[PDB]
Amino acid sequence: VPIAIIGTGIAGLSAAQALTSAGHQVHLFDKSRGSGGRMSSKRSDAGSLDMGAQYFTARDRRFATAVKQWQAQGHVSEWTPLLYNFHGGRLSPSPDEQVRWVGEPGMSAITRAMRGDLPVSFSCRITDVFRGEQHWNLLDAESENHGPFSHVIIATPAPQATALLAAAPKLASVVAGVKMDPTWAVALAFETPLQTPMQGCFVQDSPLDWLARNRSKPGRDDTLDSWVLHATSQWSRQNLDASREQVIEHLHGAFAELIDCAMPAPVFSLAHRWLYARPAGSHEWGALSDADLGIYVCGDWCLSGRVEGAWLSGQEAARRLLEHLQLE
Amino acid sequence: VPIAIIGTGIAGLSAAQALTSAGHQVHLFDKSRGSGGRMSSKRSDAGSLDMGAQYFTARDRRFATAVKQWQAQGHVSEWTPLLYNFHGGRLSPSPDEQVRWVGEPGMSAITRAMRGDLPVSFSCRITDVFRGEQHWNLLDAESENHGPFSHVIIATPAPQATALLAAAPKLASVVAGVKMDPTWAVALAFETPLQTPMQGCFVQDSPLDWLARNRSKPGRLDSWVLHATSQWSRQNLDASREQVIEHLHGAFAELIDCAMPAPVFSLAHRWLYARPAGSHEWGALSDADLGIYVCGDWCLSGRVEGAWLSGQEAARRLLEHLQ
Ligand SMILES: Cc1cc2nc3c(=O)[nH]c(=O)nc-3n(C[C@H](O)[C@H](O)[C@H](O)COP(=O)(O)OP(=O)(O)OC[C@H]3O[C@@H](n4cnc5c(N)ncnc54)[C@H](O)[C@@H]3O)c2cc1C
Ligand SMILES: Cc1cc2nc3c(=O)[nH]c(=O)nc-3n(C[C@H](O)[C@H](O)[C@H](O)COP(=O)(O)OP(=O)(O)OC[C@H]3O[C@@H](n4cnc5c(N)ncnc54)[C@H](O)[C@@H]3O)c2cc1C
Ligand SMILES: NC(=O)c1ccc[n+]([C@@H]2O[C@H](COP(=O)([O-])OP(=O)(O)OC[C@H]3O[C@@H](n4cnc5c(N)ncnc54)[C@H](O)[C@@H]3O)[C@@H](O)[C@H]2O)c1
Repeated sequence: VPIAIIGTGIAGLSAAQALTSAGHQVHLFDKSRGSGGRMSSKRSDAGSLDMGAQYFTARDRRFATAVKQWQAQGHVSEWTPLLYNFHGGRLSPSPDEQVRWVGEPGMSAITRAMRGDLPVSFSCRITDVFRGEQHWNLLDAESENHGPFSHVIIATPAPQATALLAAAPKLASVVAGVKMDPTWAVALAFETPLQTPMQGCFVQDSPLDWLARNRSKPGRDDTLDSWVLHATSQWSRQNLDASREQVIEHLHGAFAELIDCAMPAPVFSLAHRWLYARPAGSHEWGALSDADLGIYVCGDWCLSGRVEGAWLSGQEAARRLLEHLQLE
Repeated sequence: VPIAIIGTGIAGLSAAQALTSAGHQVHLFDKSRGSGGRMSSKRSDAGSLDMGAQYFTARDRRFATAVKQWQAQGHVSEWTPLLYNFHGGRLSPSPDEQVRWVGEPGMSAITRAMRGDLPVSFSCRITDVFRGEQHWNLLDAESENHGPFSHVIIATPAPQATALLAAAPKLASVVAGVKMDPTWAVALAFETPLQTPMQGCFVQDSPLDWLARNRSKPGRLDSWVLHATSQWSRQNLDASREQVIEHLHGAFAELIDCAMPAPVFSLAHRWLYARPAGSHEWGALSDADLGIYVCGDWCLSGRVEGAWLSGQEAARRLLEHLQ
């Protein structure tokens, strides 16, 4: 009887890896058509786009060790863009010297490799998690039952987890208090490359706080010069219900204010709203659990709100489950 | 810019009635193909079956007037069944002078009439509720946006409300604490009427705690609706429909006091969040400054009356705040 994992972002897949390494079968669920969550890459008319996390850093040694394995396997590489800063309405080079990692050929490659051939049900939105006398069961949005499962790991943003925790109301109440902040992201592509050496920019005093040039990322070689623009959470909140076209227009404007070359009209534009982009604050929980009941909860919001945090959180959920088994 | 109401059970529709009576536009949402929620009737080979709420009492003077209005409209009538008890393993009559009401021709008639031609989006599961600087917005399970809305009323079972309250995490945490119990229901119909005078029964010491005979209701094959206890329903929460029918049919066959042949049709329905485990005294929950309101039976007594009163209270708080 396998363990159900709801969510195939890096937290859920990190838990899946740990459990399967320890000799336990899992079954993965995601409402999306594929895995990766906020690390996903989007195929588009302008090539593959990373519209969520663009890169990540690694400080914790356990996570850094995993990243170096992924690198050896060809799924991640360092990204060292020629960076600029825009502050006080002025553009300047930024000798930032920080190691940043990017999935290759796209950010989604990391989680795709973690998932491997583990059993998975995509386009399967779980709406209820409930237990009988012996086993756990999942109900999906089409009213189909899934189970039996021996345990459940919920690996979703906290607001999306609360509805799945009716069986564990003390946990549900904790999870319901975890605030996550929104982000609007925009992608623009140009038929000919912009005539600038800029490959990324940190932005202040602007609707934007970050932008990146996709062709500068390792293994990227799309004919179209695509750029991904990230709005601040404050701007995104203020504009949370703006239309996609207005968001595109405004962040395009912010980009045009800082750029150091001519910018023709884009041939493609996309906006994406992440309602629950990152946690508003940090925790040191690692995971949340009711091991006696058999329910575990994980995600970036259990720790630092970054890819590293999500991965560590999944490791911790799995560790607790495995410890409980070993003890039983 | 209208008010969004998520949930078209009697709580949501009660809120809708109060708001539209006061001249405010609404838009209704439900994940189901129709309205009524836990009062809904199931169409079947034996006529409309009330698989959910079976009858209701009207004690509160305001609700009683509403019930009298519905009666005037031909949507409800008094139900005066010959009631029994199954106690100590024996069936005996249990008379009482309690007035009970039923929708006619089915329990669903009440909410259908409340809904009328109000704007509604069915097969529309709301997954997210969020606000900009001036308006509310809804996202559904197909990733389609809905809005702008001036306010939002959530009118769902409490565990289903928690996901819709991210914008109001203090309310979400309260709502997350509300326990609701499950109920399995089974319907059986017989080609010839069972030779018993019983028309309903309160049942003890059984998987069942209630059974009712539909042809005994005003305006309605001899079909019977069986309701399992919350304990039994919990113990069997992940049983198949076929297993539940088999087991609850067996339980009915154990208590009946006349010959009972094989039924010509059977149906089962699992209500995961059938009723609140306990009582509450909230009336409604709200953050009026934010513009979000929450209602449902679980805000009061866990009965039709409680749902109706809760919707009225949510609407009243909204209307009071508009000022
Ligand atoms: C715009 C943006 C920029 C970012 N930049 C950075 C950065 O520079 N550095 C960094 O370290 N991090 C960054 N992040 C954060 C990083 O993306 C996240 O911390 C991490 O990816 C979260 O992983 P997770 O597994 O916890 O959740 P997610 O990736 O959100 O995975 C949750 C999964 O659960 C699924 N799901 C949800 N509800 C259900 C349901 N009911 N049924 C089935 N499936 C469900 C979802 O579809 C999703 O696939 C960024 C995020 C965003 C959005
Ligand atoms: C088996 C059973 C027997 C009962 N018997 C009796 C009785 O004899 N007497 C009595 O007084 N009461 C009885 N009740 C209780 C009565 O049915 C309820 O108190 C009442 O109908 C609840 O109304 P409500 O509007 O609060 O919720 P509901 O009727 O549950 O309506 C909620 C609505 O919200 C919708 N919804 C939920 N989530 C979403 C979403 N995310 N997006 C869109 N729509 C959504 C649902 O589809 C549903 O239509 C019984 C209930 C059950 C289950
Ligand atoms: N199936 C479910 O899970 C569920 C969910 C929500 C509400 N409800 C029902 O709401 C119903 C209505 O409660 P109410 O107070 O409005 O109506 P009511 O006064 O008819 O019923 C209340 C309770 O009183 C008892 N009772 C009343 N008359 C009786 C008699 N003649 N013999 C034996 N017992 C008798 C029963 O135990 C009954 O459950 C309850 O009966 C309850 O079953 C059921």
